[PDB]
Amino acid sequence: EVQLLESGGGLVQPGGSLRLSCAASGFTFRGYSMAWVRQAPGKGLEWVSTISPIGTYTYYADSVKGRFTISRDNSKNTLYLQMNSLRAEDTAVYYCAKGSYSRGTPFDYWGQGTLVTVSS
Amino acid sequence: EVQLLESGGGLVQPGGSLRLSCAASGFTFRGYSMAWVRQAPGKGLEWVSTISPIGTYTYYADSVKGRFTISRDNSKNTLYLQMNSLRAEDTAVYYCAKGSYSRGTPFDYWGQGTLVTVS
Amino acid sequence: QECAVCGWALPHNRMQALTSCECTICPDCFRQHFTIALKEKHITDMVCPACGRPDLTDDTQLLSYFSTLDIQLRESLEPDAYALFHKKLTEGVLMRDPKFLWCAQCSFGFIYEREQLEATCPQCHQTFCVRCKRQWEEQHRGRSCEDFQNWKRMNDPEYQAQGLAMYLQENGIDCPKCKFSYALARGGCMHFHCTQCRHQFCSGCYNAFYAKNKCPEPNCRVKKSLHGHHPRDCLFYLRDWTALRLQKLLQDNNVMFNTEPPGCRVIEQKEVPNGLRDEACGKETPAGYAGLCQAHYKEYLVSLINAHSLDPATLYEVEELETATERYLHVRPQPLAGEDPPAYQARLLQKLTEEVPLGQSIPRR
Ligand SMILES: */C(=C\C(=O)OCC(=O)NC)CNC(=O)c1cc2c([nH]c1=O)CCCC2
Ligand SMILES: [Cl-]
Ligand SMILES: [Cl-]
Ligand SMILES: [Zn+2]
Ligand SMILES: [Zn+2]
Ligand SMILES: [Zn+2]
Ligand SMILES: [Zn+2]
Ligand SMILES: [Zn+2]
Ligand SMILES: [Zn+2]
Ligand SMILES: [Zn+2]
Ligand SMILES: [Zn+2]
Repeated sequence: EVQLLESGGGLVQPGGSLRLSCAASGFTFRGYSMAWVRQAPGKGLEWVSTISPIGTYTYYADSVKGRFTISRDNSKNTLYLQMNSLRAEDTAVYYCAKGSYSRGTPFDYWGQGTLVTVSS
Repeated sequence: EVQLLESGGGLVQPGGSLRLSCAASGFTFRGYSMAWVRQAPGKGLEWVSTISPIGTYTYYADSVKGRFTISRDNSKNTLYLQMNSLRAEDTAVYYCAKGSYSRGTPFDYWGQGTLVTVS
Repeated sequence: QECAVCGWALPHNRMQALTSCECTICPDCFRQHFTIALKEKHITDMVCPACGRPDLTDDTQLLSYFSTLDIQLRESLEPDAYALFHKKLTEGVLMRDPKFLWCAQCSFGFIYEREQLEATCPQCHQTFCVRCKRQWEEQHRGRSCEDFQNWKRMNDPEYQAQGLAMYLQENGIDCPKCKFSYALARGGCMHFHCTQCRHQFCSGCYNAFYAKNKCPEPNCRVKKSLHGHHPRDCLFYLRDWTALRLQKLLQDNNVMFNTEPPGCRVIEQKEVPNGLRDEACGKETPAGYAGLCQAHYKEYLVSLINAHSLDPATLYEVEELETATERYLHVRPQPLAGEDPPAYQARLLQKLTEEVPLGQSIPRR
């Protein structure tokens, strides 16, 4: 069954950098897109970024374009999120998510979540 | 900024009735399609229904069409899901979702969810 | 009537109608045939098992066929079988991942490998621009997405009915220490509190609202009080001007301003039990104030003043210039020998504008 484990969260100073990783298991990694979503205080889930099965296409929410880089290493079943120029509004739980092609479900599973806080 | 607050979930017997609400703020509600999705215990996320920006068109998953009715009130920035004749497979966390015009996803925001149990 | 492969007599809605050749295939013969093609054959062998109508030795229709066949392959195949179909399509046809599009209108996802900039969703059959994903119309032809997006937002009646309230809401308030942008009007209250970092600052000039005995400004006479320091062109001061004098500064520099619409519909964020409720201003909208209340109409005039960096000191009388000299230069002015009132005025004005700049952090435009 699908298993996802995020890693890398922590306390970040404003404008600092952070790199999240996500180890995946329980499905053929290279067969699906992967996505990052995040939960800000008091909210639900905000889509952050999506990467295509072999990294051809990378997509980003407007508020993170030019600051975040999504990437994947299919030989290790691992997803990465490189986060630069972090601001207070980037404070959130960051979730790894297994993509899907089904209608209305860009992802069908998401992981435990790693917490990132940006000091003020 | 964007926020979606679900309410209306709870315990209900089979064949019962339940109406969920999703209060929206932080964006021009009338200019986006909205949706309901759900995650049954231990299962993967499942799409339930989508409604057009002004409500002209509705779409439904096969297992719920005719039993569930999606609707919206742009005057109140609220999205509704009228669930009739509940079954045991309907127990799940239900999420409202905002339609997205960004490349790479059909939705860009989900609520924190509301739990539904059908005993 | 019956399946074209095995003959099994099923109703039409119990089989799979291949959208290309119009053949009715049972769900089992459909699945087994296409997977064994993935298993031990090649992807050019993914033609209807009964007919053979898709010509796979032909790069004319190859991509539009796999785009439509992908839909029925997803619904009928297993997860591992559907993965080989994307792997082989990537490694044998495209040399890359396929372009997957999400219909914003009905949430359906599909492969779109055509050259056109508009795409028809196979589910809801509506067409949308591939880049901006908005609904496609003839106006978008030959126009950039921004041009199109600005054109629709400009002529949507609900947006236009809001009037100047949208311009006030759109000019954001950015917290100078945490960088969160709130996008609210100011009204008459300058003292802003930020929810994320608790910073207290003036929304007109972004200067700090210092707590008791915290202000470090020299010669400050209210150090034991909560207070901020504002430049002379900050709304904190210009809100005390009449609308007439604010308009005179705009007229002296040929800056246009509305006085009729192009209570007060400006949206404010009132705090309710657990949450913020967007309650409209709703105060009196006098004639000549462009449909806004007085405080919001003055805010609109000042942001025009600030956007153009107009100096209110150009209209100061002598006593105003003297106040400004003590406030910002910390010296009590005094006339010199031979000066008449205009000469005294001209000297104080020149020294003030040379030594004290306009608002250095005021949001302009
Ligand atoms: C002063 C607000 C005030 O005095 O309320 C009554 C009024 O406007 N006139 C009678 C200025 N402060 C704000 O407008 C303000 C608004 C927000 C936040 N912080 C503020 O200081 C944080 C949450 C977003 C709204
Ligand atoms: Cl919006
Ligand atoms: Cl898309
Ligand atoms: Zn058959
Ligand atoms: Zn055929
Ligand atoms: Zn569609
Ligand atoms: Zn466009
Ligand atoms: Zn702040
Ligand atoms: Zn100020
Ligand atoms: Zn002071
Ligand atoms: Zn007002």
